[PDB]
Amino acid sequence: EAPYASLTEIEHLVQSVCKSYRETCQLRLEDLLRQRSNIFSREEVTGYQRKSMWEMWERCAHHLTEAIQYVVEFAKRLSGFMELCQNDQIVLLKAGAMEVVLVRMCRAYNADNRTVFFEGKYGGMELFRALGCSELISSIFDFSHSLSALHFSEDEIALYTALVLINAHRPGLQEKRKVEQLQYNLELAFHHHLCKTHRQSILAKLPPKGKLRSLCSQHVERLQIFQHLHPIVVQAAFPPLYKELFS
Amino acid sequence: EKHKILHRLLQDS
Ligand SMILES: C[C@H](CCCC(C)(C)O)[C@H]1CC[C@H]2[C@@H]3CC=C4C[C@@H](O)CC[C@]4(C)[C@H]3CC[C@]12C
Repeated sequence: EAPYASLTEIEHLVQSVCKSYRETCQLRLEDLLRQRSNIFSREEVTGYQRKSMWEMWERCAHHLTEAIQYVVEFAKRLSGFMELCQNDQIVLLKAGAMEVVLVRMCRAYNADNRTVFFEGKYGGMELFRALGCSELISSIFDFSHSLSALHFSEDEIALYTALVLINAHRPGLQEKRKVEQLQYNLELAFHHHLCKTHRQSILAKLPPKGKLRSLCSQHVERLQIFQHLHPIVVQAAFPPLYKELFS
Repeated sequence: EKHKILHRLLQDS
């Protein structure tokens, strides 16, 4: 949204992106952290594992959809995004929404005991057994654990998720150059912030190219397998936005 | 493949 952004423009952009995240982060960090000792009991975990495949799938689809709505709001408030053509807005969100959710998950992940905040308490990956995709779940928790090692600040999460969304490499963009310019300026913002805080060492540690895409592609595959097994449940219960995004 | 909803969300005021 401007060729040759000045230092002042880039400082403003850091502020703007952090504000957009602040207004759309969904879960309050202090709430999440203060509830780390609240963990599902053995009985509660058993409860979850005894749940039907369809019920667990519909719960998880609901909660993901709620998370995705906050990412959409983030995108809408994100400097430059609404200026993009309508096609490219959709291409970026279809590709990036779930990626942003996977990144936002590190805030809700306790590396100490490998638990995630879900339905009011922290639970391990075993909580999700009824989904029937344990290896994918394990991969997702592994990914969260790799992020936990960076110990992002809230401002870092803001600037990094902006870049996860504004990725000029997504196939199907019609005005690639505009996205490349937005991406570059967001990179300048992220790099500026890291430079001032002496945190540019994180750059080398960020998730490898294609990793987020892999996790998302597996999610879609597992959804297709589920949908094949329980087609009426998806029709009757799953949020339409979720189907549009992933089916 | 279907993006009617996403389109509506984006233009939701
Ligand atoms: C790991 C599990 C299972 C995923 C199943 C799959 C891959 C088949 O969709 C998912 C289901 C629900 C997800 C949470 C929904 C919402 C949020 C809030 C957001 O602020 C941060 C991420 C989080 C906690 C999601 C984490 C991943 C969860 C537990």
